Amino acid sequence: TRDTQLITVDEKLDITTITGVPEEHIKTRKARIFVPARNNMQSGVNNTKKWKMEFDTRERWENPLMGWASTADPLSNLVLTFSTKEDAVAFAEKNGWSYDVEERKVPKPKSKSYGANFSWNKRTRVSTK
Amino acid sequence: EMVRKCDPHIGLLHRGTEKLIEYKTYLQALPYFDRLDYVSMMCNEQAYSLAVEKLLNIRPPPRAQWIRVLFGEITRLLNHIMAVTTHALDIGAMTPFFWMFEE
Amino acid sequence: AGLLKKTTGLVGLAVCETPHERLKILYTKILDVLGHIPKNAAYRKYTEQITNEKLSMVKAEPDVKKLEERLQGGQIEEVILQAENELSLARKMIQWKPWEPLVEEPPASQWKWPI
Amino acid sequence: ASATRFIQWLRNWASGRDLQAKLQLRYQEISKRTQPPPKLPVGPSHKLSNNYYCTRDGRREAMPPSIVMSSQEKKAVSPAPPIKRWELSQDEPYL
Amino acid sequence: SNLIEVFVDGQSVMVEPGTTVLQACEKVGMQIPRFCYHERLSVAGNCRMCLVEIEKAPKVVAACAMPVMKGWNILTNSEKTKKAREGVMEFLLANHPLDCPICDQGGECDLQDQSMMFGSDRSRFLEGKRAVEDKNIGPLVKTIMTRCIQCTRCIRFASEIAGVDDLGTTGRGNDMQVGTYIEKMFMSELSGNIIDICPVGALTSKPYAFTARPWETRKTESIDVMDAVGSNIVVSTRTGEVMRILPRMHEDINEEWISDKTR
Amino acid sequence: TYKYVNLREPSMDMKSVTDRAAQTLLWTELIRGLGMTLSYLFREPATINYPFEKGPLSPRFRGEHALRRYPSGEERCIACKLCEAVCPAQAITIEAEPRADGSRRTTRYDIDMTKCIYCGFCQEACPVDAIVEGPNFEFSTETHEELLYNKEKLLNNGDKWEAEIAANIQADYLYR
Amino acid sequence: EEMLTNNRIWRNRTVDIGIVTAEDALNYGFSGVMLRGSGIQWDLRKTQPYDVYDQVEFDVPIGSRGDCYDRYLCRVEEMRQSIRIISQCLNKMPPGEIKVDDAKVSPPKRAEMKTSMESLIHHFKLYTEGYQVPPGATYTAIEAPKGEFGVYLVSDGSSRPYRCKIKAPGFAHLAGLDKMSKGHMLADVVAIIGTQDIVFGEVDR
Amino acid sequence: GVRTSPTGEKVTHTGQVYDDGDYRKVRFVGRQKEVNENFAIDLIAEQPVSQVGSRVISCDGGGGALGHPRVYINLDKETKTGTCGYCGLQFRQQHH
Amino acid sequence: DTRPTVRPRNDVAHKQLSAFGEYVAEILPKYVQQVQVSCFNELEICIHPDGVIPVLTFLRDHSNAQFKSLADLTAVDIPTRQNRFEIVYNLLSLRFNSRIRVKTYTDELTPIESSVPVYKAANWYEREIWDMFGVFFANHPDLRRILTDYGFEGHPFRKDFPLSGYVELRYDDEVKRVVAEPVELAQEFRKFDLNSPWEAFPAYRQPPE
Amino acid sequence: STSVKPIFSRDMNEAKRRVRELYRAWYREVPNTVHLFQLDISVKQGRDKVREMFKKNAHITDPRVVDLLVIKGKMELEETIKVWKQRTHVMRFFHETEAPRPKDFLSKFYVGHDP
Ligand SMILES: CCCCCCCCCCCCCCCCCC(=O)OC[C@H](COP(=O)([O-])OCC[N+](C)(C)C)OC(=O)CCCCCCCCCCCCCCCCC
Ligand SMILES: CCCCCCCCCCCCCCCCCC(=O)OC[C@H](COP(=O)(O)OCCN)OC(=O)CCCCCCCCCCCCCCCCC
Ligand code: SF4
Ligand code: SF4
Ligand code: SF4
Ligand code: SF4
Ligand code: FES
Ligand SMILES: [K+]
Ligand SMILES: [Zn+2]
Repeated sequence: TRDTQLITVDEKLDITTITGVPEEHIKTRKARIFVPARNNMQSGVNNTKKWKMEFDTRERWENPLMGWASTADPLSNLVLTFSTKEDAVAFAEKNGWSYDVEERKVPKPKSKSYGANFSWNKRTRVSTK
Repeated sequence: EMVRKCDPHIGLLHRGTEKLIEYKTYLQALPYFDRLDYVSMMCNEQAYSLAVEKLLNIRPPPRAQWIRVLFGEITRLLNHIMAVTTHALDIGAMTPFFWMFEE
Repeated sequence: AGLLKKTTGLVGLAVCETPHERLKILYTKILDVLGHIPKNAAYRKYTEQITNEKLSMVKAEPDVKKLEERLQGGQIEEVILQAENELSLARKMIQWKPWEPLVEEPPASQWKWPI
Repeated sequence: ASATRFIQWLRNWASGRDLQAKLQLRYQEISKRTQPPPKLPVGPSHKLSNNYYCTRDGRREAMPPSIVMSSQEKKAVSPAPPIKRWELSQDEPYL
Repeated sequence: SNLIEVFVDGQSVMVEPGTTVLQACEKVGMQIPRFCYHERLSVAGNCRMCLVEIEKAPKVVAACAMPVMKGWNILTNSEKTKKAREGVMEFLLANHPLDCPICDQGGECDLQDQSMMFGSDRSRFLEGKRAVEDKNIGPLVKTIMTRCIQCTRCIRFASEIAGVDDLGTTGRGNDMQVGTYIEKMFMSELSGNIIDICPVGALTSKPYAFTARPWETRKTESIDVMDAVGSNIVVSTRTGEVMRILPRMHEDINEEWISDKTR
Repeated sequence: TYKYVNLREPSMDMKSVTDRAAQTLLWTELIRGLGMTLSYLFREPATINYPFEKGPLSPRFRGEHALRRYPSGEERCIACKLCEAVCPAQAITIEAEPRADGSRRTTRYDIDMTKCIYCGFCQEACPVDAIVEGPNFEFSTETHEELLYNKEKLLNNGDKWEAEIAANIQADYLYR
Repeated sequence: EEMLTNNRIWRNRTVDIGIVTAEDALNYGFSGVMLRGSGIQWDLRKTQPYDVYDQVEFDVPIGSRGDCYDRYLCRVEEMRQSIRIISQCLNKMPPGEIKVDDAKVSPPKRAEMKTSMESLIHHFKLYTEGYQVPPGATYTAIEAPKGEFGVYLVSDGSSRPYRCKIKAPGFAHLAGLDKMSKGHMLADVVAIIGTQDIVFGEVDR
Repeated sequence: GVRTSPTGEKVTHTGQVYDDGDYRKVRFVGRQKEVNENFAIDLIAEQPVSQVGSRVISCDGGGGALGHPRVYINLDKETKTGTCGYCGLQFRQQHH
Repeated sequence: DTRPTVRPRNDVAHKQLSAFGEYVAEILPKYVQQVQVSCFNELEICIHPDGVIPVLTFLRDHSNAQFKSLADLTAVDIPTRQNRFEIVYNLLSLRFNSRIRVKTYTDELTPIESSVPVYKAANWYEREIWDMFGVFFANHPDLRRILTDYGFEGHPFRKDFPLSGYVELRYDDEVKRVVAEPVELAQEFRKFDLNSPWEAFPAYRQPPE
Repeated sequence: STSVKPIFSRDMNEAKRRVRELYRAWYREVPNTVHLFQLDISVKQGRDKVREMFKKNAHITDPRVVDLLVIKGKMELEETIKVWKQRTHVMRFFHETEAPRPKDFLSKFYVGHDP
């Protein structure tokens, strides 16, 4: 079908030598693959649906002139979005980044009952409505 | 003086507009478009606005569409004055540049 | 037949002295090349259909201006060039064999947007 | 506009036009720099009734692309009807 | 076995008896709007923002309180449902104050966001707005009760989670006021949590007041060391400075609460 | 509709051929070009006498930034940070804290005038007409550091140009 | 025109300089005056109108030689047609609002922003977060002064664009500078650059 | 109000000043420290408290659409005056 | 289509493009993987990477396509995909006053055949894709950086390339030339989390994971 | 799975030939580069730098990655031979203005927090 004369390459994919990233920011960084925690000030859950990859925080110092926050870390604002955990781990492995993976924390199903607010002999009865 | 090969090297004004736009909101990205063809500013804005409106599935009101055409054609005068007179300036004719740049 | 046009209006597109005779040649050559494509290939069925439609118009209209209004392809010199391109395309479809089944399906989520 | 009659004649003749009719320098024919205040109108959605947003919500009427074909004697067609030929201008066909 | 089939927009989902319409919609990825329902508090059913249409029924039902019945088709995006959310949001914003620039909740406010997604885009309220006097309840929680939407989350939290029956509702009708009535301090080791559950800027952090906006903070997911429980926290930083500490959900350690010392 | 710009056939009668012969030999169409530049020599030039005369501007002109006050002297800015969020260039840095009287006010309001693109989005987004772009445009400096405005510099600009700034907002706020 | 059109020195510098065939122009990606100078009848204002260009009347200039002189005549004649359109826009200007009356896309008027709760919320969100754009990718083009200017804008459902590819018409034109300069001198390449109407803000982006 | 630190440097309305040993004071040698002399905290305090007869008062900052978003201030408390969160003007209810 | 603020639909063009999409998929089943038409009437043909030259040649030369103009050619980087790159061809037909979009895919190491033989316009668009994404085009007449500086390492338009890069230039008086050093920013770019935690568009809700 | 389309080389043995061919081109070019650009380095320093660059990727075993490295290396060579690069671009391989950063744990400990 695919008449292209393919070859065989039985080694793990690795593109660290062709991505142009300096050695300092490959072997010393620590990627963090995680599903962002819900912002506790809001009840919305639309920002907890994709996996992110962020890097370890590094020093920020005050600019002597204006007091602005300065950085020497080129990857400080880098956030990558991935559809699944396996996709994120694949991207980190081929770039030569050491990574920590945190399994998604999903809310457990809860048994809600408006009627329990007015129980005859249980402590779920509320004193105010 | 015969030209055997032309090899334009560009990127001496490459600033990463397309990568910077990815860090802006759709409104924050609009002023980038005045600075692409900086002789046809309001025409670049219109192309961007037509694209976002198309994805937004909204329609600008009739009076805005007439202003945009009106300033679309004033902008075409700005660009063609720049194009023709500088084209003539590089060919040795400098007087028309001054007459039309007062327009 | 009509008077010969002095120009086509398109730079580099020379006027054709014999538009009808040249069109009959190119369409006939196309239908011969399409005979080497398998009978069920959609390219053959569609390309023969449209080629026959244009060939009939060429045979049923001696006036060039009136022929142009029927073919709806601009100047008659543009229609000849498109015949030359279609013939070149058919000669290349045989080598490519696009009528064969899909070479390879994409990965599971290749065309899924958003991600 | 302060040119003497003689200089007006000389410059009109040297160019072949009546320049005074169309001067490229502006004069009191321009608008006043102070203008009366406006009172701009309101849009079609400025209503107190029969104006629910779900009946004019453009963004929420957009849909995902409709899949025509997916790999997961019929007549031939073109992307659209062939373009109609332009007609020569009657205002000024030849420049 | 005991699961009952219900339909969300026609899609079938199998749920346990006693599951609410809101919970059934969660199993298909649809989040119903809410202001008073919290999954860790008792059901209240008084904001009406979760009203949703049930096919073949004329009255919209409260999604947070109505149990699903076998065979129901929940229409989470119908015209009747969408007009209910616009009517309720219109009532919520009628007396709400125009404090958004001066309000700490701006940018992370459920009333703001759900007003963009489910409410209308303009006002037709031509009267004067209500204004309530503030109520001091301690040095940690700032109180600006003109922004309160009478959702009673703080009342239910203080009574069920904290165990302190000091917050209530005094008044009636449009003059109903949340507070302590008497001049009292809501002092507890869990008191700071009413800032997070309050959907609006009526309850805010006093130490954090005016210092930052939500969108400019970086969220570093860390751990707490004030005690030995190990509560999971989020540390908000802004240009190299710690701005506040927020809870991070962990179902097995702290859920979405942290102690006041940790906060 | 289209038109031809250079599709014309010249006449071939002896009078038209001689007319073109006279044009070739006597440079008639070049003499005509001289006559057009001679006309300009006798027109009034369009130059203005800067700095004694200034090019016309409008109340919408977007110049140097300024922080305004209420008529009582209180700062209009209440540290909402809408300007900082909408600034395309991220030229605005803001910090805020409760003031000694409990007011929501800023402790830092910096505009890097070398990042700014003078677009006016900040004054559009300000809900209290606090940050505005004034009418000043003649504020060149001899050093880079002088273009990093802080809050004191912005309040001084507002107190300097308030008389003009207020009159320009009065002339254009109904269009906003 | 008195200075340039019939000037023999100007015609020497531009006639038969940088000839491009109609077939080559299409394949090299040219647009605008670069196509119309070779005789191709194409203009997006008439074939794919946008805004209210179908409510105005104007003529599209067409070249015959495909050289720098026909493209100069096309540009000078397009300036005349722009005045023709401006006359029609000054007379057909209608009354009404100037931005879409949907406050989840366009910000409300400042008077309403300071009086209405819904208007302040939308002003706040439209200037901090922006308006979310439904997912999807579009290619939208206009007849810009220099040619076909378009953007391939990709949205992912959020308030920030995912991808924004810009199609600068001069990028394709400049790519053709090597073909159009064949057989010419140094002074002619100076003329060919100006006929393509290149600005490097768009070519380089 | 504008006051000078012991070393002579002026203090801004935000309370900022350089310590006697801070090397950053070198930037002001041969130049001046820009300080706004109209402290807004003092000027607002000079405005009189407005007496009103209603339990609820509205402030738009004055000037209509040229002020700030209209907010409504509750004046039920007698111990303190209601203050506008936008512009700092104070209101008091007549005879409670 | 009487609603002032809503964009009217053109269902005549939607049917025509849908009909022509099937037409192409019937003629090139070896390469066509998915066809779709958007709600604003833009036809997309998604093909296998092997079909770049056959598909584009058919769309340029077939009498019922005549897409003689390559409007634009660009890449989009989607890291979560196995093939992270998405090569997009935007074609214009002057004969039929229509537009079509052809899309394929590739990764860091798999080449894609150069379309210069089909469209002379693709010469620089493929240089830009290589320069800005690192996608190699086989048999390109001359492939090299077009936008980035000489000696520039990396591909800026990849999603994992930092916004400010890794190096920056200044002038050093000791060596009397412009040098390149690791990037340090006086003010770090301030990352804003603008996404709202509430779903905006129910029509695009993806099935739960 | 594991069957991939090659770029230039079907195996490492074929790929290494292109590496050696590229090395010979760079080796013969350094004398010209040190001459045209008027660099104040020696032909030995330049050829040592070329060796340093090649040994930096001596651990690669994927032929495709090697093919891209040769492709990128040939682009670098083309930029240098045609003097598209300037003296500043050719001296960026030597980092003359970068102060030597610490390597041992103690030196890194004293100056900052980075690993
Ligand atoms: C009846 C008896 C029979 C014999 C009678 C004969 C009488 C007539 C005698 C012949 C008249 C010839 C006039 C001179 C012609 C020379 C010019 C020429 O060759 O034309 C063709 C040339 C070239 O014309 P061309 O470019 O169109 O090409 C001509 C040849 N073909 C068309 C075949 C290619 O024209 C020029 O010389 C251009 C001039 C250069 C621009 C100079 C700037 C203009 C300056 C204008 C001001 C001049 C002021 C001069 C006065 C100064 C006073 C001190
Ligand atoms: C009347 C003006 C007298 C004063 C002019 C003084 C200047 C002389 C230099 C300019 C040349 C003009 C003199 C030539 C004769 C012109 C009159 C003439 O030719 O008769 C008019 C007649 C009408 O022309 P028509 O019929 O419409 O079309 C031409 C068809 N042969 O045309 C004809 O049909 C007759 C045949 C035309 C062909 C004859 C060859 C003409 C060209 C020869 C070169 C003339 C110039 C030689 C001198 C050069 C130096 C200036
Ligand atoms: S609670 Fe929300 S809507 Fe109300 S003022 Fe505060 S930010 Fe605005
Ligand atoms: S103060 Fe907040 S949590 Fe309590 S009832 Fe009011 S809005 Fe709800
Ligand atoms: S004018 Fe524009 S770029 Fe300048 S500070 Fe204001 S928002 Fe930022
Ligand atoms: S200047 Fe205006 S928009 Fe900016 S922080 Fe102050 S009040 Fe907000
Ligand atoms: S969330 Fe159901 S009524 Fe409040
Ligand atoms: K809150
Ligand atoms: Zn006020």
